[PDB]
Amino acid sequence: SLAKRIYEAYLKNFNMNKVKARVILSGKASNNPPFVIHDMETLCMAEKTLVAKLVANGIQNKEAEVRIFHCCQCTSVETVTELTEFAKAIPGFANLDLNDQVTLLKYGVYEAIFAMLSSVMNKDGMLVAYGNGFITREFLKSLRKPFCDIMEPKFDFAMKFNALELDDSDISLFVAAIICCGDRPGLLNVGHIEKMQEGIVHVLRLHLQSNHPDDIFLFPKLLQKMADLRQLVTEHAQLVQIIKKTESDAALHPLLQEIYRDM
Amino acid sequence: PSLLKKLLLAP
Ligand SMILES: Cc1cc(C(=O)O)c2c(C(C)C)nn(-c3ccc(Cl)cc3)c2n1
Repeated sequence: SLAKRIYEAYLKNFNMNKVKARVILSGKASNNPPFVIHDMETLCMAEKTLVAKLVANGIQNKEAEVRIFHCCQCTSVETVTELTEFAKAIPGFANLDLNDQVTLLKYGVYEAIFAMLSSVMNKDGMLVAYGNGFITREFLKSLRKPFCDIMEPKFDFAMKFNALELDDSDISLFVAAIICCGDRPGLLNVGHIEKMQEGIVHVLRLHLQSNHPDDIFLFPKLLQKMADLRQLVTEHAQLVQIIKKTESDAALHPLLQEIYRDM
Repeated sequence: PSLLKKLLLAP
């Protein structure tokens, strides 16, 4: 029953999942549908209702790219928080030494974040602000460097990942496998984590066989996606460092600075 | 006491 427990922990811990996202993306969000953000005007219109207007410590008159940065990084901070609670529900994770728990989360969270982000993306754009905004892919590309270069590789990954047509039961196991990865630099109990990995990967393999009998090669496809994600994160981290060094008004949250530091 | 450790040390 490991597959069911992990799926249950996923539904319990993440505010957004693919069922909830496709409901909004299909135009069925009756009360509070998403604000469509496709230019500077509709960005400002959306921010009027979706972001609090502080008096001094405010993002109101910062550059548009920086306002989007702050919204995106705050969502990531919450997803990291949710991923930590999710990891604790993975059987065996809580008995690891604390430093190994940190290392797994340190290197895993952004691979999981960009995997799960695919669920709120389609070819035209992505949900933001807890399902209450939809920002177009073209608008993001129209911004100035280096901010216009951040999301495009994530949209590219998401298009091919979404083409596999996974559901939340699949994704929950995939994210657990990302987290319980015996390959991370500086891990201590390598052998035990490799066995946790093997156990979760095994449950994933069996689950894909039951859930996707039409694609008997789905599992190696997903192994390749894990390697794609690790490369996607290493390249993303380089963009993050550029912004941390050269963008004065883009103050990185201390939790994200800790995650990216020495990664 | 790092921030990730704080998250992990939660109840
Ligand atoms: C989905 C996402 C995640 C991150 C993340 O690493 O947690 C991020 C960042 C880091 C630099 C904090 N920046 N952005 C981002 C900023 C401006 C624009 Cl226009 C598009 C994307 C980001 N988006």
